[PDB]
Amino acid sequence: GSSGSSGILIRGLPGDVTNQEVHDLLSDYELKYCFVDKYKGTAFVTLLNGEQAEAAINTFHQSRLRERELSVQLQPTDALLCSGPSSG
Repeated sequence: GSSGSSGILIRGLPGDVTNQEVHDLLSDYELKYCFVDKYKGTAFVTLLNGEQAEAAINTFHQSRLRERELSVQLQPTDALLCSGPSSG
């Protein structure tokens, strides 16, 4: 199969970041799950397939909002921080 995932991660959100903001941003694809966490300042969204996720991340990535740099990347492996070798 492909090497990726649908889940996404957005870092660096505005003080007025609301669910409506994320919904409108991805109002072109199928939003199976919508999550917005102002506390930390990030937003997690789960799309249907990986194609829609890549397109959203590609555009959302290296993007800017209100004179600010936005960081976006594919969701981690169960949001589990681990330290170790990759391979070999």
